[PDB]
Amino acid sequence: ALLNIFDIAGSALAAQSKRLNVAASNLANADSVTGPDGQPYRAKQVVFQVDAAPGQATGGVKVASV
Amino acid sequence: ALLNIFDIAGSALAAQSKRLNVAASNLANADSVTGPDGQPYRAKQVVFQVDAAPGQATGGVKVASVIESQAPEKLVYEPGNPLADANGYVKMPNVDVVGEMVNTMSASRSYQANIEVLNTVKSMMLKTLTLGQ
Amino acid sequence: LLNIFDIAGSALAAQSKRLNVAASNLANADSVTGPDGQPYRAKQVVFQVDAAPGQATGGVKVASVIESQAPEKLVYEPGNPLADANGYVKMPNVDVVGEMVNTMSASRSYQANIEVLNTVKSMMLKTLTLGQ
Amino acid sequence: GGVPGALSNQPAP
Amino acid sequence: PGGVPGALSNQPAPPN
Amino acid sequence: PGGVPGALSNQPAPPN
Amino acid sequence: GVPGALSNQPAPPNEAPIATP
Amino acid sequence: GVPGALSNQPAPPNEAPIAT
Amino acid sequence: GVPGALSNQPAPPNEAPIATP
Amino acid sequence: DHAIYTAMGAASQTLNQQAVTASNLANASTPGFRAQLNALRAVPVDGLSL
Amino acid sequence: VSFAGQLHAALDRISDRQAAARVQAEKFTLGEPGIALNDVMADMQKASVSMQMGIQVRNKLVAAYQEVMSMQV
Amino acid sequence: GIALNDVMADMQKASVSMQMGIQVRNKLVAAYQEVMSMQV
Amino acid sequence: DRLDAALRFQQEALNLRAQRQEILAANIANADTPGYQARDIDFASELKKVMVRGREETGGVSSPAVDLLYRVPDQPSLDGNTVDMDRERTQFADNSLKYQMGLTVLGSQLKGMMNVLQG
Amino acid sequence: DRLDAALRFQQEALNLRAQRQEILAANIANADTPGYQARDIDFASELKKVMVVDLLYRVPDQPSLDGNTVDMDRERTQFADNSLKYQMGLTVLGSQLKGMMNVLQG
Repeated sequence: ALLNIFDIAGSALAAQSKRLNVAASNLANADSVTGPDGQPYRAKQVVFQVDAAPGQATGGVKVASV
Repeated sequence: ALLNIFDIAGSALAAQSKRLNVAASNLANADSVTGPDGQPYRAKQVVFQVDAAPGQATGGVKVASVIESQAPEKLVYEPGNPLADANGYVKMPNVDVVGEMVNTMSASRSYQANIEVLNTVKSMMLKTLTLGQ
Repeated sequence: LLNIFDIAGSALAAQSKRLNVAASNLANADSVTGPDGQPYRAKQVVFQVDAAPGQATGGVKVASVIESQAPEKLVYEPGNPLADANGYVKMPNVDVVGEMVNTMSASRSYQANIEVLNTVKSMMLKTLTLGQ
Repeated sequence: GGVPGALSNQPAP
Repeated sequence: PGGVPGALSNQPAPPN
Repeated sequence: PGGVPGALSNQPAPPN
Repeated sequence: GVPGALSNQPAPPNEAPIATP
Repeated sequence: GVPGALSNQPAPPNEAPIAT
Repeated sequence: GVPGALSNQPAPPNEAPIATP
Repeated sequence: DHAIYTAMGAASQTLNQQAVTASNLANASTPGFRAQLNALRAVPVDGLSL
Repeated sequence: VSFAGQLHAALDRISDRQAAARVQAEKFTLGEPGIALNDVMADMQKASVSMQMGIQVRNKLVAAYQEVMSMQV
Repeated sequence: GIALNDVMADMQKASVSMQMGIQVRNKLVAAYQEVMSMQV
Repeated sequence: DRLDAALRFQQEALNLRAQRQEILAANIANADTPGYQARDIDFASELKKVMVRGREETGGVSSPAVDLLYRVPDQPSLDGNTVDMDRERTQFADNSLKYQMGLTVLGSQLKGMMNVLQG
Repeated sequence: DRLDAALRFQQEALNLRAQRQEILAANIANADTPGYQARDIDFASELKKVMVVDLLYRVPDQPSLDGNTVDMDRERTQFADNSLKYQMGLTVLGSQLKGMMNVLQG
């Protein structure tokens, strides 16, 4: 589908957007006492992995889970 | 022998595209912490060689192999992250952002120069085909 | 090879050399030592007319690269190994504003020469179709 | 070969 | 003998 | 002939 | 599966309740 | 040699050491 | 000597002395 | 075309110097600490012509 | 083996080159991995040059045939 | 292999030589027919 | 023989122009390769050499029998290549125009001959 | 006609690129509509189908509160890529037509 450079850079943009979203959600919930139910909010982290890819030498960034 | 310019400039274009791709891959993973195998991402770089078989005077350029960049891995003190060291030294890639941006710009400029070479060569081939007519 | 082409190429080379000298000077505004331990003395190119067989008009050639003779700046750091008996370390005499302006003017001259060369090449291309 | 070009289609499809 | 193009071969290398 | 181009020449200097 | 893929099914509605139902 | 001229002998490998 | 014209004689060398003499 | 690499080297080494300075400042409360000095050395490239 | 055979061989070679370039272009447009835009564009360039060469050869050959058929007998 | 520079140059020569042969033969044939169209 | 000899100078000059442009394109392609000395040929001397003695090849991997000389570098570089881009692009444009000039001269001569063989 | 068979593939690719471009721009325009699903087409499968359209929902990346699944970065990259591929298809089709023309000119 995408050209290789397009895919790599777009994946980078999406990963940075996810990291920024996690940071913003953490900064919003800095003073929260209870969450949806009654359990405290836990700070979220985003883990960057390199898309293995067939090439391996060239690959973008994916986010496995928060 | 203007046809060999096609091969020379095409090889140069492919090599510069590969170099730009490798530089962009390094740049996009500057903040990565983990690989598919759990190893930290190692900054990679292409190797340029003269695409000349034994006995060939001058050729284009070819990518011999992709090699891990020689630089100390960036140590970060975060002994709370699930990935860590014995002393909590998270290893992050050794990507030098300024170097990668300059590499991307240089690859783009060399690519465009090779495109100009190809364009003017094709124009000359058409002329030549209009030699006597 | 072709005269105007020779002129424009020589001038492009000269302006590129001046730009490189200015960039190297700007990089070394704060440098304190070199490999031998001597201070970095700012470089400046010398332009000379390349009209050896072309009477008084021709291209421009860079005769030499010379260390500027402006006095070296002195900083009082008596603990520095490079400090002399008086405790003064010599720092380069690079003028930042001058180097920035040199870079800008060299860039403009480079672009002007490129435009000149393009116009001349187009004129010969049209000359190649004389009488037809 | 081992490295796909920047202007190639997603090696990862 | 070629080598690594760009940043690595244009930064001042270690002596040995 | 010619001298240093740019900053050094287009700056006032002591007479000599 | 991967974020940004193509599927033949619309995503479920994005509800965020304030209290547990 | 004049820069831009042609010579039959190659230029020597150049190096930029940090410490003499 | 109209500016922008052509004259047989070369232009005199300009000088910028910082003090008076 | 190669002045870009000179400027890039200058910018990268400025980043390195800033990293050294930030590491020094982070240890303003470290007991018995010795600050790391920083200096930009100039390396002249030795080719044949200029 | 013969002149007609050589001309047929040249036409087949030119058509095969053009078809190869077209097939690679369609494969790239398809989204299949491994096909680079650089190679597609260069191969299209080469195919265009080969087509122009064939056109020039045909033009001359026709001109020479017309010249011969004008010969007085 | 052989480049367009050589291919085109030899192609043009051959065309030139063939045209020269055609013209010379036409002159010879015209002279012969003028001689034979005589009246004795 | 006569026609071959009359058109031989410009044809050989045009072939040498093609080979020189191949060399210049190789220099432009290797402009970012570390440790590549720029190569170029002396057009006039090699042209006279090819006229007195016919064209020859090293093998036939094949290459011409031209002398690949080294260009004098302008300013030093840490990677170790002497490909200065201004020089490369000026020589490329000059060689381009001179090749077009050779094409024009050869085409004019060939028409100047078809005009005669035209009755 | 044989002329159609030669130019069928590039014409269909160009039309499919234009349709997908319209779909992506519709996704961009309706970014702020709450409850709008980002739709797209699988270019290769539809190109097979036309040579021998159905809209597929985009997999959401981040959960918004208003139900909008349109992501700016992903569709901006896809939009730029589709523009580039449309230009490439125009170039290829024009080259084929120009070759067919210079074959005839004389």
